[PDB]
Amino acid sequence: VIVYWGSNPAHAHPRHMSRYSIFPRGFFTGKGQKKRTVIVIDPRFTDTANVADYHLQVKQGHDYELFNAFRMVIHGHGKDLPDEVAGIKKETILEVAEIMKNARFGTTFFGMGLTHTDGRNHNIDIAISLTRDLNKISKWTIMAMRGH
Amino acid sequence: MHEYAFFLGCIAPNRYPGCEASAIKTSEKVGIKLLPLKGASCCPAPGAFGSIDLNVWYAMAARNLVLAEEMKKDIALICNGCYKSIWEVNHILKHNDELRDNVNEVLAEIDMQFKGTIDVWHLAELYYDDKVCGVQKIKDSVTTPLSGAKVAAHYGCHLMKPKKERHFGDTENPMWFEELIGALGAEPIQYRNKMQCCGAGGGVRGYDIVHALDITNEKLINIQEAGADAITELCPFCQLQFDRGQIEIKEKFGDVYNIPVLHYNELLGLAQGMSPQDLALDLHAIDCTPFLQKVL
Amino acid sequence: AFAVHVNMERCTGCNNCVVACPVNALELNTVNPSSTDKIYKVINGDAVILDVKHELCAGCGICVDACPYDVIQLSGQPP
Amino acid sequence: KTLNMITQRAVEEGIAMEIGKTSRQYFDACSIIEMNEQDMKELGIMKNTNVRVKSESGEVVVKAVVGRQTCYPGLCHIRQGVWANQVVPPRTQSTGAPQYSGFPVTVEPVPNERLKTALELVQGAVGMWKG
Amino acid sequence: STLFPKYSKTTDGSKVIMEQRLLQQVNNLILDNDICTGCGICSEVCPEEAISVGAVGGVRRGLVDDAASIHVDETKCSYCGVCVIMCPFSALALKVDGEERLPILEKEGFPTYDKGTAIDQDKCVRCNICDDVCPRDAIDRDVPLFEGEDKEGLAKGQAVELKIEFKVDDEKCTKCGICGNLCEAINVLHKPFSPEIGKVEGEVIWDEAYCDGCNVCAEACPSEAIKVTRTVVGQKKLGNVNIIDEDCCTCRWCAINCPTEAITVNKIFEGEITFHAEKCPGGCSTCVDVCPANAIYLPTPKPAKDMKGQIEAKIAVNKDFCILCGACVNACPGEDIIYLRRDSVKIKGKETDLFKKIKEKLFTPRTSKVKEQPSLAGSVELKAVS
Ligand SMILES: Nc1nc2c(c(=O)[nH]1)N[C@H]1C(S)=C(S)[C@@H](COP(=O)(O)OP(=O)(O)OC[C@H]3O[C@@H](n4cnc5c(=O)[nH]c(N)nc54)[C@H](O)[C@@H]3O)O[C@H]1N2
Ligand code: SF4
Ligand code: SF4
Ligand code: SF4
Ligand code: SF4
Ligand code: SF4
Ligand code: SF4
Ligand code: SF4
Ligand code: SF4
Ligand code: SF4
Ligand code: SF4
Repeated sequence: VIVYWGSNPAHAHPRHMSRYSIFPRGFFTGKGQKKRTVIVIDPRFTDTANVADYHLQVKQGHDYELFNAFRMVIHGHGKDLPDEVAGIKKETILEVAEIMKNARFGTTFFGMGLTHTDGRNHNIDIAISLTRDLNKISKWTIMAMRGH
Repeated sequence: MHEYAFFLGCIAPNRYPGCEASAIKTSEKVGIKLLPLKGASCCPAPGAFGSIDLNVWYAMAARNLVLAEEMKKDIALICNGCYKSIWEVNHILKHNDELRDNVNEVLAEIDMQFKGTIDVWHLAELYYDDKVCGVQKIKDSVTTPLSGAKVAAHYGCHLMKPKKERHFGDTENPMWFEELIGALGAEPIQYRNKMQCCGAGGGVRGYDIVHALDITNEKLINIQEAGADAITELCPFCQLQFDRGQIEIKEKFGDVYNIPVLHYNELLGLAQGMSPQDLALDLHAIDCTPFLQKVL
Repeated sequence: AFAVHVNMERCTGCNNCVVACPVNALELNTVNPSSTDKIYKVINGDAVILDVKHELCAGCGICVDACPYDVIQLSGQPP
Repeated sequence: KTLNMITQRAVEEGIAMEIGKTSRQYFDACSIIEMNEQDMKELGIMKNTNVRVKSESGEVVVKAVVGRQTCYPGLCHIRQGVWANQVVPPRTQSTGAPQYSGFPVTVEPVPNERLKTALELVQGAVGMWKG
Repeated sequence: STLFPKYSKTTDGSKVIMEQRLLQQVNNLILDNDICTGCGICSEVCPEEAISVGAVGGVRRGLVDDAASIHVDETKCSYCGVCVIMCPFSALALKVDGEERLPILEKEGFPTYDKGTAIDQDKCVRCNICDDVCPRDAIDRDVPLFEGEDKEGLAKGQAVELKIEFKVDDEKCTKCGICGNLCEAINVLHKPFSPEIGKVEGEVIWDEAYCDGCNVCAEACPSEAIKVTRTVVGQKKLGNVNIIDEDCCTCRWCAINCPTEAITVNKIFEGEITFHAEKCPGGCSTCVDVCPANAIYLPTPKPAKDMKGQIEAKIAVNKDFCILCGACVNACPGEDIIYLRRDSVKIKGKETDLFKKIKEKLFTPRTSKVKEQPSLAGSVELKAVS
């Protein structure tokens, strides 16, 4: 599973997808893209979202509430979510969360969507908390989309 | 990036400068480089000047040709009348020896010789050719769809006729210019007698304005009946006729159409994202604002 | 044996049309590779189709579905 | 009207800067608003026309276009660069990262006004505009 | 020249309509591009060699617009209609004047496929599995829709034939609305209140068409007035389930998965298909995307602590569901991952020399190919296996 939270590899890092994340056929991923689930979260419908298989079009600035929703789902009593969170609908939240739980080895990438909005570092550290929580039942690894 | 000398006759630079500006910008966006012609003048306008004196028509067109000959480049044009003058005098003087001789001993008084080494192209012809930018390349360059607009094409007469003297094929119902408008995303419509003259050629525009305007009004009636929202054209003469003549028709007759008239280069600029201010659409007699509301 | 056309004007060199083509993936990713010819290679930042004579494509649509900013048009009709 | 706004990247923008920060390519690539079609209609902005983007920490005249990357109703976007940073507010929230994405702004359709080049913008903000 | 043999080929929406005009007689070979599956059983069979196969994967995925799965040279086609009879999923139709009309069948000059569908309505139970698993939209469960997903077809309690009796104590009917303030069967009518009596008095009316053995309203009665009972009369089978026969493709999915073995389908083709998994270049699930009968799968990667040194296969097939169509072979961009060979077509109608030729054409083994010849660019050419 690959999550591009608040990032846009197609225009920021062009050959990121074709070199490291999605399209290369690895060793344990010989089937290539076709067994990778790509989730892209950002308010725009970016080119990364075009290539993706999911898209969680979130209100700009509400990523903290989104992360908190995900983490309540993961911690188990996700029924206490409101009807919708950050513009994202609870059933879609549960869908993506189930995929994340069942991931054999996940990876989250983040960028300006998290480091340049309200709660600059608290967005990132709630993301890191989410990763540390997911490593309870799966293997998940945050990773920052460094620029230069 | 192919390079051509840009002839730029009288009406585009001095009445519709947005046409030439969009020509340069859009041609550069596709793989074409339009170089200024150094001291070019009026192509001796084929009607108003050929009707007076064919020998001075030949001499002035040959001078315009030898400017680009010294530049060592191929002429590119955006006017059907300028195409007639430049291309046809080039073709005639490439084959008629006594006319070469006469023009050369006229030009020798200004230290200048014609040898016939270059070729003349219309910009729409280049946009249509496949070696140079093709229809697919135009479609690629288009960034604003211009969808949901009915657009009527006026071919003009001096580009395609007579077919025994040109190489563009059928003159009865050509569709090549309709493909360039379809590339932009606008749907080209067909109207009655689409190959009719606009009426401005041959100096009739000046000699008998009512006669010329009646010929134009026949076209405008057919185009409105079809349901066009603009008229694309490949000639600044025809654009001037369809633009001024709508106002003169509104005053001399009682007919109102308010149909914007745009050069194909202006539509190509609109498709590629140029601004209406950067195209100087405020310099047309007929307001383009309804068409802009539709396509924007 | 179809024909693919790449709009050079909006190609970014992303190389996800090269990596995703299943005819390109034949050489290094197959047991006993059959054919080692390649449709695309990104030369000077844009995807160039070496398959000039339209002999290797199979109209799969993996490359059209891969390019992030649609720029590859697949022609299913004889060239 | 309040019209929340973000500032982000584009390949044409990266291409442009590596051609050169003072180049026509950079001008064309960065002087751009990419807003929603519904918002453009509601405000009254003609496609491909200059517009006045005026936040609490500045102002800039920028071309107004529509972007493929579909901004939902109520969002704006400038490709990052000279023009965007003419209007970005400097608030950092004690983190050193200015509010580069998510600041309110008002948009006023103002055609017939030119765009300011990169050199003119910066050298005139500082007071060095010789030309 | 002469004009009136007007040959036209128009793409009217999703139907590619291929036509031959005369003054009063027309000929319309109509291909429904939403049902074509990219098999070539229309190109192998064409007596006049006009139908060619196009970008199967792209068209079947939606990424191609200016073409269909197949191209028919309507100048060469003879409008025999052999393609319409021999297409397993009926995505080709012949209309002579304005009506679907097959002269060769009208004269009995050609056998037809024996899909042999049937659903013994004395065994089917209105289950929903056969409609759910059927890859092609071709199983019709004619069944009133009960409370599941809709308003009751008859009622939850009339989906079964039961026997129930309800009785009350007029002696203890306080006539509070609780009995019908719960069930939709109980409707209490309070006839108008008049000081004559100075009391409340009405009636409790119970309808069979809505009850159940729920018995909640017995104790929802404040005063104990109510009683009830139940049991089934045999069998219910409300409606019928049967197979559309011009759409079914002999997959055996619904027969293999029917709960009561009430479906009788026989595959039209017989043979064997093999997948050399070690030659699939990974991320090319075109075969999976274009298989009509969804026989193909990507074998799911095992978890860790379960791989046991065997890594995974890249592609495989289910011979139980493969119908030997050929879309997989026509779509694969690989070299020889797939091997297809049909051995026997099952028909009704006697035979013909033409049909023996068509059998010989359909029964030659085939496999994919890379780098076919350029002179035929725009179509598919497979490998002839010895
Ligand atoms: N061509 C080009 N490439 C570059 C750069 C360049 O300037 N030009 N810059 C380089 C450098 S310096 C950088 S740091 C990297 C970084 O580049 P990235 O980290 O990948 O981020 P961006 O490209 O700016 O796009 C960020 C995405 O997050 C979305 N977003 C905005 N607000 C929010 C929000 O509140 N929530 C969520 N979930 N998403 C939001 C934005 O819409 C955008 O889609 O790129 C590098 N690559
Ligand atoms: S259609 Fe398939 S085989 Fe052809 S170039 Fe694209 S990915 Fe390669
Ligand atoms: S995937 Fe698209 S953008 Fe990337 S190199 Fe290929 S054609 Fe160009
Ligand atoms: S389903 Fe197969 S046989 Fe029928 S028309 Fe389509 S390609 Fe031909
Ligand atoms: S109708 Fe007969 S000749 Fe025409 S395409 Fe079908 S099989 Fe071929
Ligand atoms: S699967 Fe069998 S039992 Fe169930 S509805 Fe279909 S035919 Fe009837
Ligand atoms: S709830 Fe009981 S007491 Fe009331 S009307 Fe019904 S049966 Fe009579
Ligand atoms: S037994 Fe149940 S279903 Fe029947 S009338 Fe009473 S409450 Fe209603
Ligand atoms: S027999 Fe197979 S193909 Fe036919 S309807 Fe039943 S499940 Fe579908
Ligand atoms: S698995 Fe069988 S049904 Fe599916 S495409 Fe291959 S031959 Fe056709
Ligand atoms: S069998 Fe063909 S379609 Fe399937 S993965 Fe291999 S090459 Fe791709």
